Amino acid sequence: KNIQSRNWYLSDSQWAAFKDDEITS
Amino acid sequence: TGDNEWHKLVIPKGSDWQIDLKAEGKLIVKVNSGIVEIFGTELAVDDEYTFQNWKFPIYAVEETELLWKCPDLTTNTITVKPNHTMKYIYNLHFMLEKIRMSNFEGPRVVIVGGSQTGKTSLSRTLCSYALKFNAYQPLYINLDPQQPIFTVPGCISATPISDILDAQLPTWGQSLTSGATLLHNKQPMVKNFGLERINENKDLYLECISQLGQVVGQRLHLDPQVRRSGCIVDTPSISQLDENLAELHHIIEKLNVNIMLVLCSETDPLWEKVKKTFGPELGNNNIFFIPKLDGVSAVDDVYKRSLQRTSIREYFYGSLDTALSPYAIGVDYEDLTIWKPSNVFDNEVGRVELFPVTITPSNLQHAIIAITFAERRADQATVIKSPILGFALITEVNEKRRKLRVLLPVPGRLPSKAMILTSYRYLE
Ligand SMILES: Nc1ncnc2c1ncn2[C@@H]1O[C@H](COP(=O)(O)OP(=O)(O)OP(=O)(O)O)[C@@H](O)[C@H]1O
Ligand SMILES: [Mg+2]
Repeated sequence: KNIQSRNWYLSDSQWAAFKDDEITS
Repeated sequence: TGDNEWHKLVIPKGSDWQIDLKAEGKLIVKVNSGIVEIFGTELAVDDEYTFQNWKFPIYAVEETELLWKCPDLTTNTITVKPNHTMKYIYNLHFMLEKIRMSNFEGPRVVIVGGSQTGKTSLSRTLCSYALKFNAYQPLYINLDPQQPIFTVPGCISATPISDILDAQLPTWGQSLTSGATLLHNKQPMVKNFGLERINENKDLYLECISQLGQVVGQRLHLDPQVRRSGCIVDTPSISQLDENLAELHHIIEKLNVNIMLVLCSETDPLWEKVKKTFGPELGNNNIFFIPKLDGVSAVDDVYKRSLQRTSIREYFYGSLDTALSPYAIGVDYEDLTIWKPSNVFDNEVGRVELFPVTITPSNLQHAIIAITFAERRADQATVIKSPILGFALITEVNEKRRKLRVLLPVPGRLPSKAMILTSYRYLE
């Protein structure tokens, strides 16, 4: 019954500062 | 000659099972023993993998026994064939690994060649292999707006390959979602080209590359893991670029490329042309040639349009094993601010500029539109430089009530942002 959706993308500044270890840890 | 039962297949060490599913063809594979990989992604044993509408090899690293189920194949139809060129991929991979390990920063590689020489398959495989032995996160950079990878078509992109690709998907995998998934998803940087072919607007294409190069540099400066891993840059067919190869020059400068990989025979005029043109800049020691990759086949536009459609559906709704819930809203004509890029068809000469769109069924019905980060009131110069938030689909344009039905990937309000009309169309 629980649902999820696609996320918006990050802006240039937020993407540049982003660490994929946030996804995978 | 169909059937819905499981069938046993043994693939010899060093052979591909070459698969070609057309349209509504659905195939399930379950590995009993051995090691198989799809573009470097290893299938787990006893796990079921489902494939659709895709043409691809299943490669046997070891002798592999598997089970398959598909009503559109038979045991007497399946194609299994020795692959004699994998050694070229291994040699290249481990040279790159040596650079990631010992040089001050990771290698930044551009892959170039003619139509269906295997540039994208090589890219995918090298990205998969980069994860396997030392846990690198290379940046995959897609500069072919006709190939949808991690996003919809019409885009160029940069995406860190921080964990395994989805071996089931021609799109390589998916971007982040709001819930729980079987696989860790990706976080791409996407620039909207929007047109069907790069020759419709070369100037805008080069503009997008410059915008991607700038933010890629900003990421590498801040992210030591990706910086050490480097970049894999995949290009469109060389026949789509200008005679003197000035687009390659621009790509190489904007992305700070230091290694070049050319797919062709040492006797193709391209080989000497590339050494003469890029040798003084990169050094001949850093320009490598790969002969024909085995198994790589020609694709028609029917097949390209089929992958594009699937990628648009996947963006909104997910894949077979990852069900997503997009969000439909009704809005008025007055709620939307939409622009359109210059193109050869409409404007004879393609420039870096946008024109306002007047809301019509013919103009907008079934259209994919890019949503920027810019205010609705933003000028054209701001909209051009504005990063992409996401994409929306206009499913209906009602001329009489002056309203539209719009599908969003994210539930909630219509973003109050400047939008850009894409050339891509999708009917559910
Ligand atoms: N060993 C193989 N056996 C069967 N099919 C393969 C094999 N390797 C690659 N292919 C398929 O061949 C097709 C062409 O390969 P690919 O798209 O990588 O070439 P490309 O040079 O990137 O093409 P383009 O110039 O259109 O970008 C793809 O459908 C791919 O899945
Ligand atoms: Mg390609």
